Amino acid sequence: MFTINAEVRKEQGKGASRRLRAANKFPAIIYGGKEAPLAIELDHDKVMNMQAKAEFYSEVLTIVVDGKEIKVKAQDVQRHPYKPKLQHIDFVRA
Amino acid sequence: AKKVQAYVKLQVAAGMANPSPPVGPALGQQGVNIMEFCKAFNAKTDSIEKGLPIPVVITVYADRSFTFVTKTPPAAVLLKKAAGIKSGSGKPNKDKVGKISRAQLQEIAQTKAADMTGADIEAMTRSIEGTARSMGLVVED
Amino acid sequence: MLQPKRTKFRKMHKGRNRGLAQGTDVSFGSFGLKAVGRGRLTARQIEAARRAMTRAVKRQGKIWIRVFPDKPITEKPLAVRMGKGKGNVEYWVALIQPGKVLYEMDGVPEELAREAFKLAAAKLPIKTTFVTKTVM
Amino acid sequence: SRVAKAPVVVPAGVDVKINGQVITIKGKNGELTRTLNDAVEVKHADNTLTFGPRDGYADGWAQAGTARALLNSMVIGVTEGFTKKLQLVGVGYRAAVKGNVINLSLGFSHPVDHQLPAGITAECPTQTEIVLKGADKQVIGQVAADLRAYRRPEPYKGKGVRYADEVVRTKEAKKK
Amino acid sequence: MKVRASVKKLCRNCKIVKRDGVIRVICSAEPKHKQRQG
RNA sequence: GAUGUCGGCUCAUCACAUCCUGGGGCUGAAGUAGGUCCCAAGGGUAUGGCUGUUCGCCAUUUAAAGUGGUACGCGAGCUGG
RNA sequence: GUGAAGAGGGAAACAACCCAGACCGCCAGCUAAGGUCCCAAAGUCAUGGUUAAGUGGGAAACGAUGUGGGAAGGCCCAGACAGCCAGGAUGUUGGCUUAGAAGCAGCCAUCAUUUAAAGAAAGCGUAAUAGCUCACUGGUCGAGUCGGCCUGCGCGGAAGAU
Repeated sequence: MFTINAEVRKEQGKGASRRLRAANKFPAIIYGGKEAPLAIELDHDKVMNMQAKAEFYSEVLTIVVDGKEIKVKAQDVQRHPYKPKLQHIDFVRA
Repeated sequence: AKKVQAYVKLQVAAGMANPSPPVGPALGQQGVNIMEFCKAFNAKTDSIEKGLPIPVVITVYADRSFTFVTKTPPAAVLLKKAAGIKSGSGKPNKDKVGKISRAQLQEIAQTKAADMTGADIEAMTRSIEGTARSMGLVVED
Repeated sequence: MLQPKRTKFRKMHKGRNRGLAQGTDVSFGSFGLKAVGRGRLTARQIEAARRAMTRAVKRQGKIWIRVFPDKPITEKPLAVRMGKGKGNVEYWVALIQPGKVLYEMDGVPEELAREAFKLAAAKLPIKTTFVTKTVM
Repeated sequence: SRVAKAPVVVPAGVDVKINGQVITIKGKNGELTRTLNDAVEVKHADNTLTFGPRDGYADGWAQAGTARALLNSMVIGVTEGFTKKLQLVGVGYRAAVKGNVINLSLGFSHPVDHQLPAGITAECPTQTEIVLKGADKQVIGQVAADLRAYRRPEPYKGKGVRYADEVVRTKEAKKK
Repeated sequence: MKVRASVKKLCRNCKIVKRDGVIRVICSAEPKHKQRQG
């Protein structure tokens, strides 16, 4: 369990994505069921240390987005391919 | 070096207290006297069992005098006797080469009792059990 | 050097390719070395690395092999004017990319694995970095 | 941190001058210091010769923790002598004493000598030993080194002018 | 001293002293573990 | 629409990854000379037999007979093997 | 794409790189690339930060309490971290090998007890024991502290011929 701070992301395309990550904010989506997908941006540094622990991949996460909460599980995790740094994480609702 | 304290502990069997080198030049230097110690020692070893080195604790004094308490034969040796194979246990805990019953451990713990630490006879028995397990002599009683 | 046990062609282009590989992370062992650099391994390097690894982890560990040389590439000896004919296979290279997994240990401590990999790479030229599978 | 935040002390029978960055004590049994610091802030009390981190630095508090112990070590540099023996393995090395010369040799044709500085007093009755007993912990320590640095203990014998410790092992001589 | 470009560890009494821009080793247990640089 | 090849002789000059001398560290450093590695270009760095060889091998010395560059230094200086 | 067949401005100068295509004149003005401490035209500019090697101004494997920034973790007044007082006991100088290797040549044990703590042991020493010291642990001390991680800038590694 990690209760994690994120917010909506309305910035799309590779250019914006790259830009975002330098400010410690990496893209991500919540999706699950037939509910609308929520394109969010979690905080890099926070999630980086959390995902290092196995708790992340195997317990209910609660991403507080815009004063609401969404109960998800971290499904896929698209890391940097030679750094422990992230670039994206797919979340499938719990 | 060959510096040594006056409260030495050593194991010697009979006739191996006669030479100075296997006890070391070290404690030979002190007020304990090789000759004196030998004949005194070898007298008392006849009554007790022997086969492997026997632990004697010498307390040396500075007047060229000494006193010694010759302890009863080791826990290891006694366990070997019980197990029926003696002259070491080879390399322990890589083979089995004895069996030791609960009864044997209790007997050995009472005889060695004087020189041992332990809350109870039970405590001491466990100490001897640990020596059996260390000699590779199983306890399955 | 080390070479294939089966082939279909006996000469190959040097080959220029971009970074990234599909095998980015361990999928068997709980430890690994991935790549940070890129280049080509002559194959005496792969031989030295295997050697050094084994002597440390002993028979306690469990081994998996990735990176296979299969591109031959020729070398023309000295005293031969270049671009008149083509040389003889005296290379057996494995083109490597960032994130390319080398070996994979399991059944050992994390510390022991690090100091078998430390001995391995150091006879591999590129900078490497430790992998911990975790649960993914 | 630690030393650099521990309180400085000026012991009784010792006195200090008003200085900008110099450390100079006065009195007797503590009356020689001349050391400089270059990131201290020399402030005063009535028993604390205080030091702080000077402007334009961010590691000037290193110099303050220095200055603390450095003051206190030349209070007791004058009060207490140092190098109260300085022995030697090996024969024919010996010494002589003239109360301000102290001879030494390793078996040399001519003895080497140290004319002790002013304010440094030395004599010894033992002629394989050098006893210094002068002023200032640093001063003494320099002259001390010059003695032993001619020949040092060896790691198979131990021959050579020692001080108060030796490094020696029982390595096996070859050609035997 | 003796040029060795990797400090490593050789004894617990290897102090590992950085004197100038080099990192030498002074070791008072064994003088064999000394090295010029690092 | 010509920059004489190599080697020697003769005359050198510079660099140091130093052969010798000077100063050290470590040594399995008994002494003794050494071994190894570091600093050091100030100066110093063999004559003959065979071979055009540079080079090499051999003989006998010396503190040592270093290594490389300088058009594999130097033929508008010599020789022409 | 340029030079070829293009000058000019910049790259110390340097056909091929960068900027920009010279009808001609005018001791006119505005910009580009590129610059603004002096030689040498214009900021010793403003704001904030980093760096002490003259780094910048040649280098990698690799090595290092160098130093700045960030996040997390371990430990902390129920006393950490350094130092200092100690404990360093007993079965057991345990067994193989060796006359004697009995923690510490090699090989094996590496258990159990005494307890606030005390390995049948890390090295010196002895063929090897004996001894000396020690990772191990309690008290005193009195306030922050220990290693990894991401990341910026430095350091060593870095020897040549006028």
